[PDB]
Amino acid sequence: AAKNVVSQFVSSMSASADVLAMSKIEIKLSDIPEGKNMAFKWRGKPLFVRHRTKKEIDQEAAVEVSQLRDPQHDLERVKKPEWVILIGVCTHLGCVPI
Amino acid sequence: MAGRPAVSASSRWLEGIRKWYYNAAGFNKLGLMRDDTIHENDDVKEAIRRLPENLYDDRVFRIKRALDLSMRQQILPKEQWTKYEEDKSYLEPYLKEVIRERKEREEWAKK
Amino acid sequence: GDPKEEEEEEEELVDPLTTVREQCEQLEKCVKARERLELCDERVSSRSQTEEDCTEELLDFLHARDHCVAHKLFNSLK
Amino acid sequence: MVAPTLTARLYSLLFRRTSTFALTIVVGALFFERAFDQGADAIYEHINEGKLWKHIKHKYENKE
Amino acid sequence: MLTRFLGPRYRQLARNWVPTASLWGAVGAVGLVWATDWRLILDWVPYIN
Amino acid sequence: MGRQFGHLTRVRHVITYSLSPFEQRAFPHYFSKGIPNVLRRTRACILRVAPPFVAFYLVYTWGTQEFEKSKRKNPAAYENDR
Amino acid sequence: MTNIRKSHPLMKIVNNAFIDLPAPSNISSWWNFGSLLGICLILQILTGLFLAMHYTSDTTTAFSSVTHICRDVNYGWIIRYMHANGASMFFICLYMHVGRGLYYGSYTFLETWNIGVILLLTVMATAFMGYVLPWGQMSFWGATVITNLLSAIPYIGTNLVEWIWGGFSVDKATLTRFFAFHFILPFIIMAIAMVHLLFLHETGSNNPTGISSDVDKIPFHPYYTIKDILGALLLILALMLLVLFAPDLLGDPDNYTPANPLNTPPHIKPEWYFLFAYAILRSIPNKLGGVLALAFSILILALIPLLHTSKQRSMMFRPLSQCLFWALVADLLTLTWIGGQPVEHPYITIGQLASVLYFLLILVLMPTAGTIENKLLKW
Amino acid sequence: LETWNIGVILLLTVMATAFMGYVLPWGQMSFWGATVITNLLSAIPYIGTNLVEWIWGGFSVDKATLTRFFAFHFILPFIIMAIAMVHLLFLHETGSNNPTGISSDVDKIPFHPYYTIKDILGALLLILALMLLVLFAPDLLGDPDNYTPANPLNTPPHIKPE
Amino acid sequence: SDLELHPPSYPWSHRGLLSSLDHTSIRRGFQVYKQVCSSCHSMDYVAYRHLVGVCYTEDEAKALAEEVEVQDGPNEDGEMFMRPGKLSDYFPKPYPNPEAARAANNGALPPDLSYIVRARHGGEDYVFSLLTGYCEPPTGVSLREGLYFNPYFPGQAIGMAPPIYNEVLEFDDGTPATMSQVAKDVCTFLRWAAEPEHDHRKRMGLKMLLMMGLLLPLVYAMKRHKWSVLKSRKLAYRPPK
Amino acid sequence: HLVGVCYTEDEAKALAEEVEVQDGPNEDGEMFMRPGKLSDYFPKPYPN
Ligand code: HEC
Ligand code: HEM
Ligand code: HEM
Ligand code: HEM
Repeated sequence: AAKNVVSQFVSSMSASADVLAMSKIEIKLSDIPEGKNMAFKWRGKPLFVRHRTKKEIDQEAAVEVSQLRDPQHDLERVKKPEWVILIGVCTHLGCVPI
Repeated sequence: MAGRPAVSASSRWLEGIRKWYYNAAGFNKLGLMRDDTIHENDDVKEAIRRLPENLYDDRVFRIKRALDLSMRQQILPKEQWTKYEEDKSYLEPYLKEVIRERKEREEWAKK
Repeated sequence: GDPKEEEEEEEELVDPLTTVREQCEQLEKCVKARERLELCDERVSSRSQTEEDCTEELLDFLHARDHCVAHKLFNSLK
Repeated sequence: MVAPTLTARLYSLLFRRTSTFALTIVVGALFFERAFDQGADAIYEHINEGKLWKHIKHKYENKE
Repeated sequence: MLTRFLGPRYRQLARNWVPTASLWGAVGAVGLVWATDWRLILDWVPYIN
Repeated sequence: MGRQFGHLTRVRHVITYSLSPFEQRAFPHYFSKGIPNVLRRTRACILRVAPPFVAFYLVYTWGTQEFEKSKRKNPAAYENDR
Repeated sequence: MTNIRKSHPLMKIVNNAFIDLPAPSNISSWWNFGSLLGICLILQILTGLFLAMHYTSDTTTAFSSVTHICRDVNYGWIIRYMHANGASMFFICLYMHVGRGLYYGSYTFLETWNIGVILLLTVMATAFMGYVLPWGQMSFWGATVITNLLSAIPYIGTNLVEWIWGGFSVDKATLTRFFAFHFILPFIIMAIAMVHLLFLHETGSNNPTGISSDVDKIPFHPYYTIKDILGALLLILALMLLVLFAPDLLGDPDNYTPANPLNTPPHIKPEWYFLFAYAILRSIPNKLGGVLALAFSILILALIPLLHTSKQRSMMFRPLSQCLFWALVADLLTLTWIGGQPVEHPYITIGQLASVLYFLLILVLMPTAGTIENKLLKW
Repeated sequence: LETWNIGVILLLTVMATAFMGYVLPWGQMSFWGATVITNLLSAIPYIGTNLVEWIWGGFSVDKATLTRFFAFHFILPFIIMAIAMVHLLFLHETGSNNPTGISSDVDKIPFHPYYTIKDILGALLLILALMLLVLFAPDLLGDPDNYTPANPLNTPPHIKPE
Repeated sequence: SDLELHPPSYPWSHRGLLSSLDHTSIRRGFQVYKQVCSSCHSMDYVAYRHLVGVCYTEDEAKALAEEVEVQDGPNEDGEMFMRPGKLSDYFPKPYPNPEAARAANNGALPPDLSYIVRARHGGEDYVFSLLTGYCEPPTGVSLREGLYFNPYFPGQAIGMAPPIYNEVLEFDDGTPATMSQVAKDVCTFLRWAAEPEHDHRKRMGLKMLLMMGLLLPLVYAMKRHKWSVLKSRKLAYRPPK
Repeated sequence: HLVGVCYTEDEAKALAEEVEVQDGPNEDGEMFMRPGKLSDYFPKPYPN
């Protein structure tokens, strides 16, 4: 009995299912052209839409794998090098970029 | 309250109603005399302190066993109840003197 | 508007409720009340003007029938 | 609760030491809670057979 | 009030503490009037008119 | 809080006996004497408890009956006629 | 038991009042309501705090936030109903706490009893502003009639009503003030409840016999903690029975429509624990008389200790007073029944008679009952 | 030791209350000051994001977090009163301290006529200092950026707590 | 007329202490709402996502939501624009403001159907009797235009044309759309729209009864065991001489 | 707010009535224009 009632009160501060409904959003791709970005609301944080062009994809693979804190390639982070969607927050504390 | 012993009775005599009320009160069923259930104010408490040792010690056990009866929500057998006629005021003589003492003390601060 | 069907289909369809209306249409409670309903209707209609109606008598007739209707209505649904 | 009985071994094995007394309370809570939910829920389905969503969910999602 | 019974000793006690109780109600009167500027009362003082 | 066991009162010449809770049955003669007890307890109070609440039901059964009678129309259609 | 326990200048000695406190052995079941009241109090704070994490006091989003609590918040529906039905359990437990003192003469503890009335007033005030929080056509209108009763006072009645309202009528200004006031008042009750116990531990409990129990005191910890735990479960069972099987059994259905100042509900009435007070006020055509009688009936508790006449203290051995006590309880139930009914001809007579009997019993019949028995016992 | 340890607990409670109350105005310093500090809990291993969202009531600081803070900001100060009473309870048993640091049992004085009037003078110096800010420089300490409504899409020029 | 009639206590599939809602009826009950009620009755507290796991699947409810166009706030140029609805969208509002609603009807304002089961005396029993209780006005009663006689309605004159008749709609599963059957489904739906917690309310209720039905005898045993010392306690008074 | 600060009550009423404002649902259920009042806030140049 104690575990159930405690978990019921703890669960109240977690999801608030009306919040969970807006977890996934939909947005067009033809509104913005290549290079430019648009900012809107997703999960309470700003996210941007970017369209990689022909002369920027090649430079992505130019950086060596063993050059950052965590070794990560560029051909696996995206399902297709044509498009990319990213959340406009700082990876440290969550601050939007310019 | 319940039907009076005679037939139904509105108010007959005086000792009959008092005897009927004594059994109705029900403190005899716990083995307590009348003065074992009195309210202990600053007057009665002093008049208890003047009780003789034999009488005071008897009162302690009568109260002690009554609380045992009340704890179990039981009563004493029919033969161990406090008879109304056999009930006697062991505290009235001591109360009266404290009544006399307090009235004299109060009226001395008034005159 | 209320108990009509679109009709023209098979047997034009029927409702369980209107049949059950006939259940307390023979019960003793709802035949006596209907007798009172007629008396109010005959009395009120006869008078040229009267600020009275038969709502109370109708409600008494409805109260008896509807309660008996609710007893044996849901078994014919679903 | 007499000479060779279940409770005599139950007390000595577990309840003799208060440290193991708490173990059966927490371990017993694990097994009781798992069985109680399934035990109490299975009654609910029997009372409401063909009523809840899971009893009519099979009618959709390509299963019918 | 300010006594216990009805006797000459308490009657003297009540009379002896009347002037202090007499002026103690002024604090209850003026202080309450001062707190909420009781107009009907503030309309009679000459300097505060 | 200035009051604890040791100075509560003066008790003399009283002997008490008690048993270990493990050497006695928790529910001894539950229905053997408890049920005859509750009948004794209820009778001792039914003459002082029931009559006050029996009257309230009589008020209930009459105050509500009159209320519906007020809402019910009365045959006062005369003096108008046809 | 492990050592000499050493130490001691800490807060443990304050907890000796919960473990080593002497208590009468014959304390009946009518006493768990003391610990039940504490259980109810910390239960309202626990559920209330989690309710306040999703409730917004603005009128445009007050009612809609209550719906969001039940419809959207995970397990948020139960918390709202143990809060709504807990107040029903609070006042159920509150009225038996008062009733036991009436029967067992616990009002002889003048300090504790007087603080008890203050505790009663604080909860009734706290529960009143909580009902206005959902803002549901019973919150708006229930608060409309009750607060407008203060307009009967002269020279301050109109001034303080607007001061209470924060405007010319109940509105968003009143709603925000109530939620803030409803948040703080329960924490005042905790402080007073500790003060309430502080005036009782000096003299101990009050055995149903009514005689001094100093000869048969028992430790609290092994006997009454397990007795209060059983009493707590009976409270949880009773409260949870409402919440999980009839959540709206006590609450009025009209409260589920959003408050509309232009529309009046078919019947306007407060919650069931204030219904007896409503009947007394409605029994007098006068407006000033009604508000005074409404306050006097609640404040008559402080006048009870000054009306004691019997040489005994508890009603255990007072059969004449026992008949009057259950007549008062039955009459208090008649007042509750009258309050929930509209003001028509069968209830104006019953309402006036019940109210005139409520004051007549305590003020006249009960003190005369104690005097009569004093003659019957030769003292 | 008893009083000092309760003192740290008292300190932690106030900094929690002050931080939670700063988010109440919701003014681009409240939203973003709470954003950076609360996101620090995501660094906790294996439970960071689990409790960060449980604090947030969602995926980021939003209306769900704002309502929770106001309710939490209401309750915590009344907890501080209870702890402060316990804070004194662990001190009056062992007395007070002196600048000398030696036991002052040989030269104790009554509190009522000497320190009540000393605390009243100290209280006025507090009221004077507090009222000096309020009536002559109300926004001297607060950051000016807090007066623009919170905008999650825009970041302040400089992020910083009180 | 100004008189009250007590609604009959219709048996329900969810009238028991542990009985749950019939989710088959809920699915049919919504079909009444989306075709009959939604024309002039609002439900602004139930979303299209609420029907998931109750009466429709996720794909079913998404199709239902996308069937109705709704507003999606300001465009990039700061203008309104229509778009197909989503799961998170609430049920469409027939009118923008209550003033429009009073204009659409003969002044009467259709109450919100989200809580109408719990906001009326009698619950679904009154609503079911109200929907099916229409009858010809008795002799001696005159009704103004736009007013219809319904005894279950307080006042007996309601601004409601009979909204349910035989074969007014068509049910997906093929059950006959009779006058009484359609009212039963919407009443079942209107209860779920008012108390979505109804199933979990009883599910935890049964668990409580089994849990508390076992603990209460057990907790009583601990009380008796600890108190058995005082219950079996003999007092002896042995004063001197 | 400008009353008693920079404009009189009559001056501020003229300033407010000089600009039309949109508020109040008509009994037909539609928005309609009206001259502003003292209680009206300064007009918003753009809706969003
Ligand atoms: C013709 C448009 C229209 C239709 C279609 C409609 N309603 Fe209504 N409804 C109204 C109006 C107008 C009122 C208010 C009547 C009044 O207050 O006199 C109302 C009121 C109600 C009430 C309130 C009754 C009361 O006593 O408060 C309920 C319940 C209700 N409707 C249910 C339904 C249901 C269920 C349906 C679908 C079968 C439905 N309505 C279809 C227009 C409509
Ligand atoms: C003795 C303490 C309390 C009592 C007697 C009490 C009583 C009530 C009552 C009767 C209601 C009406 C609910 C309804 O009718 O639907 C209510 C609502 C409410 N209370 Fe309290 N309350 C107490 C303490 C608190 C506390 C401490 C808080 C917050 C910290 C709180 C927050 C709320 C809220 C937000 C509501 C509106 C939400 C709802 O009604 O479900 N309450 N309260
Ligand atoms: C939130 C409200 C209250 C709380 C938490 C509370 C708490 C308590 C507790 C725990 C006790 C001791 C338990 C017991 O002796 O049975 C007690 C005693 C008492 N209380 Fe309260 N109480 C509250 C309100 C009231 C009220 C409304 C009254 C009205 C008269 C009251 C009057 C008394 C009295 C007379 C006693 C004496 C008990 C005795 O005779 O031993 N209290 N209170
Ligand atoms: C709201 C927060 C606090 C309140 C109301 C409070 C209150 C008090 C008061 C009134 C005293 C006695 C006054 C005096 O002796 O000068 C005291 C003593 C003390 N407090 Fe706190 N305090 C708080 C927070 C703290 C904090 C943050 C600390 C951090 C170490 C602390 C540690 C102490 C200590 C060490 C003493 C010893 C005084 C002595 O040696 O005479 N308290 N507290």
